[PDB]
Amino acid sequence: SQQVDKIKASYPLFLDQDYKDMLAKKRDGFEEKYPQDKIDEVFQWTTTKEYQELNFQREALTVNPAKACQPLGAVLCALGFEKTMPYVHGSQGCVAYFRSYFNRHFREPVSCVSDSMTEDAAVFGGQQNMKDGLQNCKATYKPDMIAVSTTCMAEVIGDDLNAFINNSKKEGFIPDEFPVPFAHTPSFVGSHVTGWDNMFEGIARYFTLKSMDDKVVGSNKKINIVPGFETYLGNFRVIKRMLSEMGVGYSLLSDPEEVLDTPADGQFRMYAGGTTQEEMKDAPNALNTVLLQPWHLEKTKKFVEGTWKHEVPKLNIPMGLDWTDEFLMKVSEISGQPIPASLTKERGRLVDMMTDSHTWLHGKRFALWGDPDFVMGLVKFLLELGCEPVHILCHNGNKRWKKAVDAILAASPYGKNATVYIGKDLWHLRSLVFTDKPDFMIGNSYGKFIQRDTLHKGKEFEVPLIRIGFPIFDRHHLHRSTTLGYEGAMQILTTLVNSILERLDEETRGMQATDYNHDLVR
Amino acid sequence: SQQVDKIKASYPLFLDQDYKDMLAKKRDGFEEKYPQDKIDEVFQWTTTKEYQELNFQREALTVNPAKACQPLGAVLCALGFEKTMPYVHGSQGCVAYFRSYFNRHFREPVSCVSDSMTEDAAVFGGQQNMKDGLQNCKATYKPDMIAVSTTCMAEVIGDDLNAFINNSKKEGFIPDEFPVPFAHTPSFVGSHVTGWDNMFEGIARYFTLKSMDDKVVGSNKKINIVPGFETYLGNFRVIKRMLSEMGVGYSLLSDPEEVLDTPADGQFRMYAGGTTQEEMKDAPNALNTVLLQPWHLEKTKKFVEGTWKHEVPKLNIPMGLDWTDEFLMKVSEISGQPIPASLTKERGRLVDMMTDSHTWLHGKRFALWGDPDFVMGLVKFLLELGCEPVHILCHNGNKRWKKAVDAILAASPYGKNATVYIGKDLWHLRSLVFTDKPDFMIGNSYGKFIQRDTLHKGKEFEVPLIRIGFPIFDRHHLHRSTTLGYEGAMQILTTLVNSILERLDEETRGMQATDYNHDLVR
Amino acid sequence: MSREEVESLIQEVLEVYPEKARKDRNKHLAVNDPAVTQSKKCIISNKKSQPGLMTIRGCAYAGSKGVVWGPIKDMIHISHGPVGCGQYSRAGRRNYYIGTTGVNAFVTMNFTSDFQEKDIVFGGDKKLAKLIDEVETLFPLNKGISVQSECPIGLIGDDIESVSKVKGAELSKTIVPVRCEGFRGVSQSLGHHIANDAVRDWVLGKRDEDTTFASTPYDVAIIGDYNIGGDAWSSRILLEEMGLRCVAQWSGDGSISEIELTPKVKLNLVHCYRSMNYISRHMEEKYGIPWMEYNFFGPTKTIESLRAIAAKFDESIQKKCEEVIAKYKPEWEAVVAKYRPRLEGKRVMLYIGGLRPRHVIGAYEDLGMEVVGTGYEFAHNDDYDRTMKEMGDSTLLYDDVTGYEFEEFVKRIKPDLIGSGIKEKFIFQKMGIPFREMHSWDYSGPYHGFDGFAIFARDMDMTLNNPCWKKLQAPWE
Amino acid sequence: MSREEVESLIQEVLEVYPEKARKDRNKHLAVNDPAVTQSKKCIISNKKSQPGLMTIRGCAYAGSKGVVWGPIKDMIHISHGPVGCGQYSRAGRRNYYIGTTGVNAFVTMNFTSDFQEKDIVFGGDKKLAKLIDEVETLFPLNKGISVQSECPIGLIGDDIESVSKVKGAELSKTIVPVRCEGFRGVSQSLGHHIANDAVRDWVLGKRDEDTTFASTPYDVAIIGDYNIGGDAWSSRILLEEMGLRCVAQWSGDGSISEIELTPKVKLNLVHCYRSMNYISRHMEEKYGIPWMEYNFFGPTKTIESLRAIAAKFDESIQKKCEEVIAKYKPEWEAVVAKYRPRLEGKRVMLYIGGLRPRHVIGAYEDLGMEVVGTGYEFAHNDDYDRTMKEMGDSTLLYDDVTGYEFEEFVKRIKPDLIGSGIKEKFIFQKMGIPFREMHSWDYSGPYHGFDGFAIFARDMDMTLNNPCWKKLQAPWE
Ligand code: CLF
Ligand code: CLF
Ligand SMILES: [Ca+2]
Ligand SMILES: [Ca+2]
Repeated sequence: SQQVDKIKASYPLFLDQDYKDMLAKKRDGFEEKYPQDKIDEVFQWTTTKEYQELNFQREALTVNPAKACQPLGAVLCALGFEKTMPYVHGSQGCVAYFRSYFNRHFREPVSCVSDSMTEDAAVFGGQQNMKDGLQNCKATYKPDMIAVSTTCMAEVIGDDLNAFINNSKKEGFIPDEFPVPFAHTPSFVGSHVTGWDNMFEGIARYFTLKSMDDKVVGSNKKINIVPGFETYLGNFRVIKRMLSEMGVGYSLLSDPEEVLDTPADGQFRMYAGGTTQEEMKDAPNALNTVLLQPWHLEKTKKFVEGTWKHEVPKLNIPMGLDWTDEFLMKVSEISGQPIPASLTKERGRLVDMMTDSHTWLHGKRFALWGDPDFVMGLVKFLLELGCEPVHILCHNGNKRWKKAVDAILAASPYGKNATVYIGKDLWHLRSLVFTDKPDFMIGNSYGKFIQRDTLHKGKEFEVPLIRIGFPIFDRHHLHRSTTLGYEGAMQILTTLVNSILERLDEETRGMQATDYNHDLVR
Repeated sequence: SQQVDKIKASYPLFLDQDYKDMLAKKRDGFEEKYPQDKIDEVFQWTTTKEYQELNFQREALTVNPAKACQPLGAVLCALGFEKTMPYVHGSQGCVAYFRSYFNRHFREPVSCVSDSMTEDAAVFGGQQNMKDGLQNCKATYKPDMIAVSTTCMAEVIGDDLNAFINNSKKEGFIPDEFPVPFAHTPSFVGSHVTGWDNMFEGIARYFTLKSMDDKVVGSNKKINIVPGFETYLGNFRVIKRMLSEMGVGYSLLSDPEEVLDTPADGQFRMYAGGTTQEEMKDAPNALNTVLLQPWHLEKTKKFVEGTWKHEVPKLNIPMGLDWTDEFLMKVSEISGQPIPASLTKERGRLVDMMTDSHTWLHGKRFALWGDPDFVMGLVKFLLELGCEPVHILCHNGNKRWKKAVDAILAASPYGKNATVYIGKDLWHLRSLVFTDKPDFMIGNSYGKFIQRDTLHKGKEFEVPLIRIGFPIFDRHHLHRSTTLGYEGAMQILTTLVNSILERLDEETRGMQATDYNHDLVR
Repeated sequence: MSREEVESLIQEVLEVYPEKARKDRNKHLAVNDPAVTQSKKCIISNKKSQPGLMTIRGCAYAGSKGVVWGPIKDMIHISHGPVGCGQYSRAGRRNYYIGTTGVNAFVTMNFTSDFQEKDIVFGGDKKLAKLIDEVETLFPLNKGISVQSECPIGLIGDDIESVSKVKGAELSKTIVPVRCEGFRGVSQSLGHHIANDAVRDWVLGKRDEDTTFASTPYDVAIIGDYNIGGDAWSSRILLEEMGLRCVAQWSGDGSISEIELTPKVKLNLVHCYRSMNYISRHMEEKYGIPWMEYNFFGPTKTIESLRAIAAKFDESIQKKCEEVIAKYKPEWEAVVAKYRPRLEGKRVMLYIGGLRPRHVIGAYEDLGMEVVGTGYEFAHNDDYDRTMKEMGDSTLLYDDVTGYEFEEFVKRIKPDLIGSGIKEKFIFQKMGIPFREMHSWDYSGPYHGFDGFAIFARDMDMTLNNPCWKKLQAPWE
Repeated sequence: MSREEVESLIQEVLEVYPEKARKDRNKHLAVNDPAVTQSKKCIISNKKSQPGLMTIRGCAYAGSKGVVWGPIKDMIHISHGPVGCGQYSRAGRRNYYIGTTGVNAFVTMNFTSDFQEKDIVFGGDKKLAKLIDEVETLFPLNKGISVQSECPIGLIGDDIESVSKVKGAELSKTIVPVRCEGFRGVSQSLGHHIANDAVRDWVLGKRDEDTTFASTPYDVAIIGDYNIGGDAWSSRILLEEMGLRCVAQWSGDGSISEIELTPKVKLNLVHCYRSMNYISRHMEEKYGIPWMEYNFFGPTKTIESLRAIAAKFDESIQKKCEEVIAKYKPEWEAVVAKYRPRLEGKRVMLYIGGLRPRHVIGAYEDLGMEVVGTGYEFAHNDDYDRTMKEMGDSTLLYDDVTGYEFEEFVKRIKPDLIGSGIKEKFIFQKMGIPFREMHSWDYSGPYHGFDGFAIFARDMDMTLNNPCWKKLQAPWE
C-alpha cells in the first residue's frame, strides 16, 4: 500500500509489515535457506585470522578486483584529443560497458564506437569491420581523428591493426591523410592504466616518428605534460593553473577536461576542447616532457626519450607537500622561470592548515587502494600529516613499484606498521580491516561494501569509507575535486580531518552517555 | 588506568567500568538528582506541540540566540583595511571574546585592542583611556590607521568618541593627520551585522565627507563593492575573480581575505593586504557602488546615495542561479562590459549539476538560520533546486525583510509549506524540528545540540546538521569555502546532495535488513 | 506529426550514411500502423549492428551473466576470462535481493578468473578447477556455481563443460558452464537464450524424480521479473493477496531451489517474454505447464492482468481478485488525481531493451501521456508484433537505433520527456529535455504493480515539471 | 640564556613604549631568582592593564559566569544584559559534566535577557522578573538560578538583589544575584572573588541548621577544579581509591546540592588557589574546616599530594595511599619510558591565567623538559611567591604580558614549545613553534592525575615532534 501524500520507494516500502511477512513466507517456503545461526557462524569465521590466512593463499580466484582492463584507459586517453572519436576494434559489448562506467563517474556523455565483430570475424578476422567501421564513423560523427584500440577478441585472434587500417586507406574507405593512430590493448595484460600508456604512445608515434628530422629540442620554449589516466577534473585544471601562474609555456598532451564538463545550455556537444593535432606534431620541439604518473607511463617514456630525445626528469606524482615542491623546482629549472610569490604563499597556506589540524590527524590509521601513482602519493602525504598508512593495496601494482613504496615507508617513523600489497583484491583488504582494524579506509565506491561488512560485526568494528579514487558512483560531483598540487593536498587534508571529526561527533552524540565530549569547538 | 600503547582521552576513558561506577556513586551520594523517569518525562514534554506553544509565548527570556553584538562586526569590517588596527573603546573583556570567537572560526590570529576602561572610567568617562590608548597602540603595533568602535559600557555612559579623538590629537597623543575613523556600536541595538554597517559608514565618511568638491561620479571607471559581514574566504575571492574575468574595474571596500589567510612560513604578519586609504578616498569617483548584503548595509546605502550621489542598484545577494545572473547583468550594464564566455560556460556547468542531482533533491525539507541576506539567498537557491525551506529563522531579521522573503516564497510552489520567523532563537527552532520534522538543518555549529536532542527521541527523529554559516567551530577549514556566485552554488549543491546520499547510505547499511537498497550507483 | 512528415524525417536522417549503412538502417526505422499484425511488413530486427555507428547494445555475456544468472542470489557466478567484464557489470543492475552478502548470497560481488597472458596461451581450464576449490573453501554456504564465459574462452579452445562435469561430481555440486562469449549473436538477446538453455541442461531437471514437494492448485511461478528496485516483490504481493502461491521468481531475488521447484507449478506467469520465453516453451513441452504473458505496469494493465490470471483458476481466486482490485482502487485513483493533471498531454519518447518499450505504454496513458516514439535495442519481430497495437498511428518506431538517429529524431519531434538508459541520459539533459532512466528507474522504484505506479507517477512528475528545465538559457543569451 | 642577556632582552623590548607605559611594564617583567621568597621584591601584579597594548585578559563576568558559576550543572545561569557576552562564552570552556542538557542540566546553553534600548533606558528589573517566570515554566527541573551581570546592569542602576529576593521567596527557589559587571576590577580575578562572595551569601548557608547528612571522618571537597576535559574525574578517582569520600566538586561537574553539603566535610582540598581561596578561608573561619593546597599535575606532584593529604587522616587512609601509589607506578613509569627520551632537554614557555603557569612545571620536568619562561594573565603576588621556587634561576617571568612583548621574547628565547591560549596559538604556529593550548588542552585531556599524565605526555610529544615543523621553509626560499 501507498499513502499518496507520502509515497515510499523501495526503502522504506519493503519494511511495511505486509512485505516483511511476504518475504519471510518466500524464504521459508521455497529458498531452502541456511539457518540464521549458521549464517552468523560463517560470517564470524570470515572475520578471523584463520580465514585471512586461507584468503591470502588464493592463486586462481579473484574476488572484488580493484582494477579494470586496458581499453577503458585507451578510451580515456583518446577523449583528450580535439574532435577525436575513440574506436575499439572488436566486440561491441565492451564499448557499452566502457561508456556506462565513465558515464556513472563523470555524469556526462561518453562517446565511443565499436566495429561490432561477431562470430563471423572470430574466424576470418575483422578487416571488413575496420573498413566499413572507419567509413561509417567518419561520415556519421564527423571526427577529425579516430583513435583505435582493441578488445580481447581482436587480440586473441591476432588482427593486425596496422595492416587493417592501411588497407582501409588503400581501398578508399577513409582518406589517406586522415589520422588513425592505433594501439593494441589486450585486457589480459596489465590494467586500464596500461591501455592509457599504450594509446598515448601510439598517438605520439603516429604524429612524430616519421617527421623527426626537422625537430630541435627546446625550440618551441614549452614543457610537455602527460597526465596519464586521470578522472578528477580539478587535476587537469590545477596543473594548467600552476604552470600559467609561473609563466611557463606548456602543452598538456591528452586533455579531456572540456569534453568531460560541457555546459547544459540547450545543445549537446559531442566534442569539446582537447589537445590539437598541431600540438602533438610539435611536441618534439619542447624543452622536455614531464610524466605526471610515471608508474603507468613507461612505454611512453621509452618513446619520448628514444625518439624525441627528451631527458624526462625523475619526478614522482605531484601529490602532497614535498612532491609538489619537487615538481615546481624541476619545472623552474627546465623553463628558467622562478617559482612566483603566489605559489610560495599557497604552499605556506597548506603548511598552515597542516599545523592547524595535526592534533586530530596524528597517529590515525588508514587502509587505502587505487592505481600505483595515486596510491604512492596518498601514502607520501599521509606520512607528511603524521598518519599511519597501515594497509596499502594496489591490485595493479608491480614488484618494482612495491620496492619504491617500501623505501618511502622507511624514510618515516610513520611507516613502521605499514605493509604494501600487490596483486591482492578487495576481498583480501576486507580481511585486513577485520584482523588489523584501521580508523578509516580511503578508496573508491566499492569500499562501501567493506564498511557494510565491518558494521555487521558491530559498531565498534566499523571502518568508515572516505571516497577518493575511481570510480565514485554513489556520491555526486566528486569528480570535480583536486588531488594534485597544494590545492589537492588542502582538499584531501580537509576531507580527512572532517571525516575524523564527523565520526567523533557520531560517537559522542549520546545524551548523558558520551555527550560529555560533544564539544562545540574542536 | 591507562595502557601506554593505546592511551585514551576523555572519550573513551570515562566509559571504563571504574569511572562509570565512580560517577554513579557521585550522583547517588551527593547530586540529589531528579529520577531518570522524571527526566525522561520532561524531555518528552519538551518535544511536543504543547511545549512549543508555551515556548513561542516567551517575551523576556532568550535561549540559544542566533546573533551576536555590534562591535564584533565593527572589528571584522576594520580588519579589511590596509595596516588597520581595530580598537574597541570600552571594557577589555569584550575584546578577548571578539578575538577568540574569530580565532576559533578562521583558525588564524585576530588582532584587536581595547583601552581597558575600568571602574574609574565608569563614572568619569574614558577620555584618558583614549589618549593613552591611541598613543600606546600606534607606538607598539605601528598601524597606519586605527578604527574605533565601542563596547556597551562606553555607550551607556555616553562617551563622545568624536570629542575624545579630537582631544587626543589636540594634546599631542597622536598626529593630527593620523587616520582615526570611528563609529558608535551599541550592543543593545541590532546585532553584529549592524556593527559592520556602522563601522563601514564611519570609515567612508572619514575619508570622503569633507573632500566631495573635486569628485565626479564615474570618473575612475570602476565599481565599488561593499561585502558586508562575510566569514567565507571564498566569497571575497569569487567576487574578485568574476569581476576580473569580465574586465570590470572595481574596488573591494573592506577586504580581509589576506589578513585572514597568512602563510605559515616562519613569520607572523600582524597585517596583510586590505583596502587602501587611497581606495576609500577615491571611491566617490566610481561609476556606482554595489552592496552585496543590502539588508545589513542600510546606513551605508544612505551615505553612498546621499553623499557620493551613486544610484545604488536594487540587487539581492548574489547567491543561487537567478541572483547571480541578475548581479552579472547589472554589473554589465553599469560597467559596459559584456558577460564573457567563461562565465556563461560556468553558469551552464551549474545548470548541468542541477539536472544531474534533481532527483535526490526534489521535495527535501530544510530548517535553516543565519543572517538575513545569507538566509534569503539560501532560501532562493533551495527553491531553484526543488527543495522546501520549511522553517526559516532569522533571529536578527526585521519585518520588511520578512515581507521580502514571504514574496520570494509566494513566487514558487516549493514555498507553500514554509514559514519565516524573526526574533526567534535556536530553542524556538528546536521545537519546530520536533513538531514539524524536516529532513535536514542548514546552520552553524550551535545546531549540533539540536541534532543531539532529536537523536535522543530516536534515530527516526534525528535531524542531521549541514554546516553552512557562522560560526563553524567543530570542523576544520570550512571557512575556505564559497557560498556566492555560480561557484558557491555548485559547492552548496554538492554538499546538500551528498548529505542526502550519506544519510541514505547510513539508513541502508543494515545487512539482510535495509541493504537491499545499499546501491553502488546513485 | 503526419505519416508523410515522419517518413520524410527518416529519409533526411539516413542521408548522412554511406550507401551500405543507409540501405540497412532504412529497414530498422518505421512509421507505426496499428492495423498491421505481421510486423516484418514494416520493420526488421535482431540483425547485426553496423560497424562504427554507436549502437547502444551490449553482448551475450551481459544477457547471460548480467541479466539471467547474476541475480540468482545463493549461487556464485564466475566471470571467466580477463578482468574487465565482471568489473564493469559489478552491481550496475538493481536486481534486488534479501541475503547476507559474502556469506549466503553473492549478487553484488565480482568473482573472476582474471586471465593473464599465460591463461590465454596455455588455456584456463586448470585455473578454473583450482578457482572452484578456492570458492568452496572461502564461500562454504554457496549453493552452486556458474561459469560465465567471456570472449576468449571459446576462441582459445577451452573445455569448461568437462571442468564443470568433473568438479561437479567431485564436490557433489551444481556447476553450470555457460557459453555466453560476447562475440556470439548480435546483442544481449542470444545471451538470454544461451542462459535459458544452460538452466534447462544443468539445473531445471534436478528434481524430476522427486515426489516430496507438496503442491496446491494455486501454485505459480513469476518468470522474467528481475526485481529491479523491488519490482518483483510489488508484483508477488498482489498475486498472493489474490490467493496464489508463488513458488518461484525468475530470477530477481531468486534462489537455486526455486528454480528447481518450478516444474512443480500449475502455471508460469511470464513478464519478460523476450528473455524467458525459451524456458517457458520448454516447460510446456516437457512438463505440460501452461504459460501466459502479463503486464503489471500501471493500474489498467495490472487490473487486466490480475483478472486474466485469476480466470485460469476457480471462482474462489476470481473472488479474491475482485477483492484485491477493490482494495487498491482508492490508492491508484488518488495517484491519478494528483499527478494526471500535471502530466496530461505530455509527449514521451522511449528507447529500451526487449520488453519495456511496449510494456510501459499503458502506465504513461494512465497519466494522460502520449508515447510518440518507441524502440528496442535487441527485440525480435515477435516483440514488434506485440508493439504495433500498443502504439498510436503514425508514431515512430526504431530498432537498434544509432546515437546519431536518436539525437536527430529527438531534435525534430521535441518530446517533453525521454525514457532510456545511462548512455543516453546526459546527452538529452544538456538539450533541456527531461530524462528518466527506464532501466535502473534512476535509483527509484519499484514501478511494477499498484505500489509501483505511485512511485512511477511521482518520478515522472518530479523530473518533467522540475524547475531546472526553465534555466538552460542565460538571460543575456 | 644567562641573567644578563634576559635583563637586556627586557630593556630592549621596553624601548618601543611611550614613557608612561614603559615605566609601568618594567614593573611586570623580571628574571627569576629562586633565592627570593617575597615576590614583590621582583615583580608586581594584579594592576590595571595599560590601554592599547593588547592584553590577553578578560573581564569579571568571564571570571564569574565563565569560570565559577557556569559549570554548576543543575542551575540556570542568566547572562543579564545585551546579547554578546553569553554568546562568545557559550560552550567555550570545556568544564565537563554528566547530565541531560536542556532537561536537568544546562551548562552548554546560553540563557540571556538580550537587552535592547528600552531595557537600558528604563531598566531591566521588570524584564528579569518575567524572564524568571518563563524559565520556571520551560525548564521545570532547574534547581536554582543565577543572574550574571554584564556591564550595563550597575551602570543603569538596576536592583537585581531585590528581584532575586522577591522572586526567590515567591517561587521557593534559590536565585543568586551576581554583580560581576565586566568593568569591575582589572581582569578575571575580581570575578572569582565576587562569585565566591555570592556563593557564601546566597547558597552556602542553606543547610546550616540541617543535621541529616550522615558525615564520615573521610569526607573531603575538591575546591577549584573545573573538570576541564574531565580533569576532576581523573582526580576524584584517586582520592576515592585512597578511601576518601568526595562530597563535592567546586565547580566542574558540580551540583547545587554538593555546594550546600560542603560545610559538612572534614577537609577542603584546594587545587585552584587563585579562584577559590576566598571561600576556603570563609569555611575555615565559619565552620572550622581546614584547607590545604595540592597539585595533581604529573606523577611526582600527584604522589606528593596523595601522601600529604593522607597524612591528615589515619593509618587506614595512609595504607590505601600507598596501595594507590603502587597500583599506578608501572603505568606512569611506562609513560616516562616512552616519552621522556623524545622530550628530554626541550625548552617550553608558558602563559596562562592564575594557576597552571606554575602548577604544570613538575609534569614538564617529569618528561625532562625545562620551563624557561612563565607568566600569568591575572595572578596576584601570592601566586608569584609560590612560583619563584618552582622556576629555575635566570628564567623569565611576565605578568599581564602584552602581545608585543610575548612575540619578542619568543623570537629571542626560541623555545621548542609554547603553552598558552587560543588568542596566542595561531601566531606561534606561523613562526614555526610548536604550540599546545594550556587552557582547553587543545580539545584533549584530562591532564590531572595519573591517567591525565599519559594524555599530557602523548600530547606534548605529538605536537613538539610533529613532521609539520620541518616544512615551513620553502626549499627554493
Ligand atoms: S563483448 Fe571484457 S570488457 Fe571487453 S576487452 Fe575483454 S575483458 Fe575488457 Fe562482452 S564478453 Fe566481455 S563485455 Fe566485451 S570482453 Fe566480450
Ligand atoms: S567586559 Fe558584552 S561583548 Fe561587550 S559590547 Fe557588551 S554585549 Fe558585546 Fe565582560 S561583561 Fe560583557 S564581555 Fe564585555 S560587555 Fe562587559
Ligand atoms: Ca553532468
Ligand atoms: Ca590557520
